[PDB]
Amino acid sequence: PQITLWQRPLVTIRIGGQLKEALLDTGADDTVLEEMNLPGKWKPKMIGGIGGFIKVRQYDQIPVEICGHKAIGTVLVGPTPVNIIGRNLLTQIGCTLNF
Amino acid sequence: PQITLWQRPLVTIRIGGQLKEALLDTGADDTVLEEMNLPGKWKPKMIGGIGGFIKVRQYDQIPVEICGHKAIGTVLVGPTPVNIIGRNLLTQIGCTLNF
Ligand SMILES: OC1(c2ccc(Cl)cc2)CCN(CCCC2(c3ccc(F)cc3)SCCS2)CC1
Ligand SMILES: [Cl-]
Repeated sequence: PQITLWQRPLVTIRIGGQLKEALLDTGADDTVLEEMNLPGKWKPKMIGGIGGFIKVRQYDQIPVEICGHKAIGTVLVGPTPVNIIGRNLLTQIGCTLNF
Repeated sequence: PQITLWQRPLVTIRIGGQLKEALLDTGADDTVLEEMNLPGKWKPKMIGGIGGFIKVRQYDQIPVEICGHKAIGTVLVGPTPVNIIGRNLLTQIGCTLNF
């Protein structure tokens, strides 16, 4: 679909049998989702920001359905203040920026 | 242009006479650029991140060329690691998300 950017680009994602709201973010390398447990083993990952680090868990071949489009990739789960779809899942649904 | 997201969407912008490389970021509401000496009156601003805040200089009707498209808007200037051009200027150049 065409998403203009006057409002935050929030969409629905179905992941782990849950329907959640997430931000399509071209400035994120990785996808970061609010806490939940998924199927599989997880690798600890410590992600950074401005005055520190946050520990998150990395799950690896998770099916996600972003606005009906199925995509498979790595998801990081942890205490994020908003669900963020990073470029790793945006490339999978063939999303481009256009102007 | 139609830009794909396999690599970081970095573009050449022109602001305050100097050329810069910046990240097209749909997740960020604002445009935050590195220290440059912009001519103009400014206000201090705080932008929060992981466990803290950083102070920047808010400038308000700045002309910014982004891949030849001129846009006018607010730019926050300060110790950013990464030059962010967010939604406030992406709407101005007619940038969309499409899939
Ligand atoms: O924009 C920032 C900023 C930039 C400049 C200035 Cl001056 C101030 C603030 C402040 C916000 N962070 C967000 C980190 C993005 C990632 C992440 C998402 C959620 C989460 F809980 C943890 C990490 S997304 C994947 C890895 S980090 C970047 C720099
Ligand atoms: Cl941060």
